[PDB]
Amino acid sequence: YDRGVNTFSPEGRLFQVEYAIEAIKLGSTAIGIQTSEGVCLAVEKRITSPLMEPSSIEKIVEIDAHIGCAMSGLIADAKTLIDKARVETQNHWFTYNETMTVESVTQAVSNLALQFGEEDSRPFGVALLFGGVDEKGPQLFHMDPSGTFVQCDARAIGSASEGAQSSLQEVYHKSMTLKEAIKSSLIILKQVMEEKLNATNIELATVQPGQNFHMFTKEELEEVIKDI
Amino acid sequence: TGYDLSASTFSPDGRVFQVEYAMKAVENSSTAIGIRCKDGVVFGVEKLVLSKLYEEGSNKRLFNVDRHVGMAVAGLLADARSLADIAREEASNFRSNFGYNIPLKHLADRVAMYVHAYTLYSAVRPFGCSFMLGSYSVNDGAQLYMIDPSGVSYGYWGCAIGKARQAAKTEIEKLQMKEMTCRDIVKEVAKIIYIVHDEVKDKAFELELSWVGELTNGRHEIVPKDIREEAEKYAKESLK
Amino acid sequence: RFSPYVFNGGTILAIAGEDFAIVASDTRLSEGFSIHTRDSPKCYKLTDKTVIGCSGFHGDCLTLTKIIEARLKMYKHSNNKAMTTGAIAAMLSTILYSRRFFPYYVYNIIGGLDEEGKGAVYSFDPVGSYQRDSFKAGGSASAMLQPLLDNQVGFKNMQNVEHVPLSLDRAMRLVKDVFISAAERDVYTGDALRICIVTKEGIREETVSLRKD
Amino acid sequence: DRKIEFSLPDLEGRTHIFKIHARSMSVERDIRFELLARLCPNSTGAEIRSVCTEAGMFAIRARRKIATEKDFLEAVNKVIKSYAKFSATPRYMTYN
Amino acid sequence: NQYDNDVTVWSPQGRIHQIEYAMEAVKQGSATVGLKSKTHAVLVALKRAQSELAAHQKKILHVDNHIGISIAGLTADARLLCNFMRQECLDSRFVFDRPLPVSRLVSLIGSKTQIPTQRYGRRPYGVGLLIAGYDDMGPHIFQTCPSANYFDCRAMSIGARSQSARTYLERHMSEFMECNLNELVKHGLRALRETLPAEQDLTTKNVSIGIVGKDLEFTIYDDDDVSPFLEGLEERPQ
Amino acid sequence: QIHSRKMNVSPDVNYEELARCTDDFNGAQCKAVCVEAGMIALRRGATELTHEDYMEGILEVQAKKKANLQYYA
Amino acid sequence: PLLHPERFVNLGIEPPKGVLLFGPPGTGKTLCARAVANRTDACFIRVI
Amino acid sequence: SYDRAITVFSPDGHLFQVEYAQEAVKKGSTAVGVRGRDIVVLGVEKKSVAKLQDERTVRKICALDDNVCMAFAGLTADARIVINRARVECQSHRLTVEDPVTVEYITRYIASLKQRYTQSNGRRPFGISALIVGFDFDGTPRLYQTDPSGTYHAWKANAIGRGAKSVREFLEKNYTDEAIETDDLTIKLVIKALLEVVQSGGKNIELAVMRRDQSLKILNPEEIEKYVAEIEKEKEENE
Ligand SMILES: Nc1ncnc2c1ncn2[C@@H]1O[C@H](COP(=O)(O)OP(=O)(O)OP(=O)(O)O)[C@@H](O)[C@H]1O
Ligand SMILES: [Mg+2]
Repeated sequence: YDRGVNTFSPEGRLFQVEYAIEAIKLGSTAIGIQTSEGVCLAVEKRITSPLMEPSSIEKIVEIDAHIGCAMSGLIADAKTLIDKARVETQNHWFTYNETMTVESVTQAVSNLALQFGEEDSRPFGVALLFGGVDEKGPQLFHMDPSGTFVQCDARAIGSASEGAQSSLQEVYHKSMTLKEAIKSSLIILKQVMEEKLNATNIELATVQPGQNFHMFTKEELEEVIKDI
Repeated sequence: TGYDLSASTFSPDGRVFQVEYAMKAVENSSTAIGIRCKDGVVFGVEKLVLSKLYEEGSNKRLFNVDRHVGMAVAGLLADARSLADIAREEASNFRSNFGYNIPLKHLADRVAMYVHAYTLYSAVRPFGCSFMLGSYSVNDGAQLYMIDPSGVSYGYWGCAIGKARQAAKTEIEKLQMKEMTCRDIVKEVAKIIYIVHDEVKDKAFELELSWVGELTNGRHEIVPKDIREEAEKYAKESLK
Repeated sequence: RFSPYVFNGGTILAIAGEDFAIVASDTRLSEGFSIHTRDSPKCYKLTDKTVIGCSGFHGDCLTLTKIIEARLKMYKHSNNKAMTTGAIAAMLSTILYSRRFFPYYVYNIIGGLDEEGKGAVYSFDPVGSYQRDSFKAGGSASAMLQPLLDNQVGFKNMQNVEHVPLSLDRAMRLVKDVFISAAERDVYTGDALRICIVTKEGIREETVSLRKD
Repeated sequence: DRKIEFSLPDLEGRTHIFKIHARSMSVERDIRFELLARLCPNSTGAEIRSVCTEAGMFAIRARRKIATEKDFLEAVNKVIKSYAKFSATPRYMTYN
Repeated sequence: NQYDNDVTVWSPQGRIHQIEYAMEAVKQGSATVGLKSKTHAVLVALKRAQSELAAHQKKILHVDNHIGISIAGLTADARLLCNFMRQECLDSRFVFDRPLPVSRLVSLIGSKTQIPTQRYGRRPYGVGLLIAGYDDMGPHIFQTCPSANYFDCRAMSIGARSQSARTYLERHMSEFMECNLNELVKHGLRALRETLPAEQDLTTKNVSIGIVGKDLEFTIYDDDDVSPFLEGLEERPQ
Repeated sequence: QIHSRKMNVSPDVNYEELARCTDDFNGAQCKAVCVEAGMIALRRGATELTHEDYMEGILEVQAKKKANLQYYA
Repeated sequence: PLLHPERFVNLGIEPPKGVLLFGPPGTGKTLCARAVANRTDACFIRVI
Repeated sequence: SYDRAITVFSPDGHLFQVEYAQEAVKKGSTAVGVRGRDIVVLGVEKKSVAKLQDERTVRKICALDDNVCMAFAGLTADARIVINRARVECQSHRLTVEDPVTVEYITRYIASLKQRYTQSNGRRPFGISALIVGFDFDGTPRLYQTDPSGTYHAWKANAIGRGAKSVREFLEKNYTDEAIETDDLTIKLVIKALLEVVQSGGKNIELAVMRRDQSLKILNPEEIEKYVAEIEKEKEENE
């Protein structure tokens, strides 16, 4: 009874979606931190080849001009979720002349991830981190293949997910600043990855209230790493 | 056994066990009896209280299909609710296409053919319900019908559906039901319920009595037994 | 043969204040040369900061009001907040265009407060184009009210007169004077005057009688 | 009467197991073990000890008397990745 | 074990096991308690944390101005029934211009959940809805189940270890009809504290209380306004 | 009820409520629930039993355990 | 029970007398049997 | 154990039927491709004519539009559907939007068409991998690649087919950060890369270049024989 999305267990819960949670584990790590000054975000690349072009590997995509994103797990299912998440923020501005809030973005995203066998296919294999600054300030959210949606203050997913969480709960507090949280995030990264941390293994993305631009760092990132 | 998975397959001796399995699921439900006098039909349902938090009149098994037609279901209660809405919808189209009340002989045929259709395909299962149909008219008198999960539907003078299907009809047939009035029937239905295992190995119960006939002028409603409480006063005197 | 449209009359007035908004309308419902009732206001409290007025064909006014009130609830449980004044005007423009080839015969004016606490008046057409204005007058007596408010509110064609902003008390007597002069020359206007005042403390109402002929 | 079953240690179990089977061997005094417990997802206590024995065997392939970090990283590929996966490692580009 | 695969397949004992397994998904969720007086119906739920610093998952959600529901079970079947619930509430406002009677809205749910418990191709809805409402004849407390049965009741507790909450409700149900909201709410949340392990306490960050009244619209209080309700309480007798 | 004669049972336990959740057991597994429930209360040093103490003793017979399964809110 | 045979009687319970160990191979079955032979202070019988 | 379905997961989170489609790519002839300063180049190996057939119907290199090329692997049947479909999209894009089609747009169409073709049961996925090379998007040379899972991706030098691991390891020690100007030098890099063929017969190489302004220029087995001669001229310095 463990090969069907249309079949329960004697105890409870799928396994099917439980197996879809396991597909996240073989991804890459990603850390996002919510701070009152804004939301920073970090990820690991895992570049395989030197001939492999680096900017064709995306981990941070721009959903909207005040909302970033992060992903892990299956790359093939991720590009489907990013597509409508750009469209649903665009349909909302067309009919309301306003920016869709960061919480209500994922409401539209979770409404299709819970449609895998509930029409009249398989569940997805990708967890997502959504950071953005809406009218309620900076926000940071999290979802899963099971459509379970929640708000987090600082979250780390992918591979090395549980090992990051124990060290990440140690140093977080409410009165952080943005420039402190950036250098606090990649102390965790060089302790959980196996290669030496340089300017080519990671990439950053921030968002601020008055600086809704710049969900990326372009070589400034070399200044942060050299002062670790 | 083995060839008993689908409802569209035959046994090597020639019967469908999926219909046979759903019949004895009705057997585990509590006893609901039905009886008709010369000028009416009187229903009666033994219904047990779940624990204590039941709120005295919830999830009843005495439905109301038409102005003069009601049900006395027993078995899976949720499956009977969907089946009752079919009979509500079937009697409405007969009104809109012919302009008068549905005859009970024609109503039971339309329902039993609908129950029959769920015993043929492998996509759906047979129902797990059995029920009663009672009505009264001035051009037709009183009738009382009976539908199994297989779809066999024909008329009785008295019946029982539940655990004590045999144990109730033993003492139904010792009544002179051909000439009694359905006010004297109501005090006689209540003792048939209380003889056979009301709260002996069970915890508690509550009696429901539905009611249709000449005194209601064709209407179907619950008894005013709340008034004067005479069913329990007359049946609890049969302790010895 | 059957014709699907008829004219019912009505007159709607809105004035955007500095920190307030005033919506006024008459309560006369007529058709042809008959009076259906003398008590039928055109004001509709959508939210605690937004009042809409609907003139024209009355059957479309009852329909379009209930569509907007349904979508207010559909916005809220999807977003955990209420709509703004400008969000309703953006939503209404898509609803009016959605029946482009069978149009609503309704003139619409939305008045209320923005997110800064100032007045805002949006005017409409039966197909769905809109703009933000300071004062508009829609309905059957629309031509009899726009030139006078250009003199008093907009200070047009005046010389040697300072531009003092309109206070609340001065704006009340300007509304009470234009409907007396409009009910004299127009036949689709009279029998009452419902006035709704939208401020930061809620919505007030006030009724002034007119001539009953 | 009692059905005690044994399962695989999640992460905190394995990080304790590496500190048992590698405390009595000449290693570099600055390495971390939590990175090693990542790379053994579905592994037993016997497989963890086989990694600890194999990493010292690479030190005798070279001429050393202490174990480095890359000694253990090659030992994980020797024990697990040489038998657990061969299609998912080169043709990996579905997951990053 | 071969009969334990589909919803269509009956058993030689006459019991479909797939409906019997969807009851087990209700016991995975946390406990929640609903009750009512003559005038006021209050349902109280219990939040559960995911991590040490994520937000707690919400349980009570607004539906209409006179209807609010609780939840226990799958979150996939939760919002799928909510979107069916909100659509039916505004259709009676758009057509009949009246609010729905609460007793006949739940009959639409039992017709909704009956089809995926008979036809192949869709599992039953693993869900534990508690319903409070106001028709013209006072408050109501309803529960549902994945076997598509709906039970009218005056007090009910479902979820994890909710049997200990039922024992508190049975020996205090005589007191519920007369008392008002200052103690009727804290009659209810004295029942949640037996569904807890005996070392931690019901704090302000893990509980939600929703009140709908005869003259009161359905209002959800959480994490800031629970403090006027948690005042004036005794501790557990330890 | 027979094998629980020799212990400190708090009198809010209905054995009919236990027969709701216990199914397809023989007589010896019913004895095994009664033995294991006495030791679960011994873990935290409890002095009497409860209905919750039996429910964990039921899952121990077929050797089950429960987590936060993150589907169930 | 071999070191405190009191709290079982002084509460009114009996200890179990048979324990099976099951699971994947190489998980630690023999270790738990090998370690209780160290700290037993009693008769212990391996059976081939 | 459990695969036999494209919708089921493994207990450790895998799609084996998707992973088995990549195993069918390794039965194909190798094809390499690099980008340069102005001239992009791609070559294929393993012609192996069989003495009795016409060789103009066994072509592995086709053009989708006027300034984009195509090289593939896998099995020949599934490539013909993807090629014929991509010619329609790179022509219908020009009708709806009057620009020429960029090299990035056509690779997202091939990947997304292979994406939804993996999700539904009873649809066997494409067992091909493709190389899209085009210096079309405003004078900029680019080359991408595909995958049977449906992941379009960009490299700077690529190898596929039966023996891609040796060639991709060869080019990492050979592709200089010094950009290969004097584009016959860049063509000689491919012939040196294709010199590590499965048999290296010399006359089994079909190199096709593009000077980013003209059309496709299929090389003849007399100009390519001249480039094979100068590769042996540089090999004389070993003694
Ligand atoms: N939890 C653990 N902690 C430390 N070491 C362990 C653990 N589990 C296994 N080992 C190591 O693995 C080795 C083999 O384990 P062992 O043979 O006892 O497993 P087993 O389950 O008894 O095998 P089998 O099931 O085949 O009898 C032991 O020598 C021990 O050093
Ligand atoms: Mg052993």
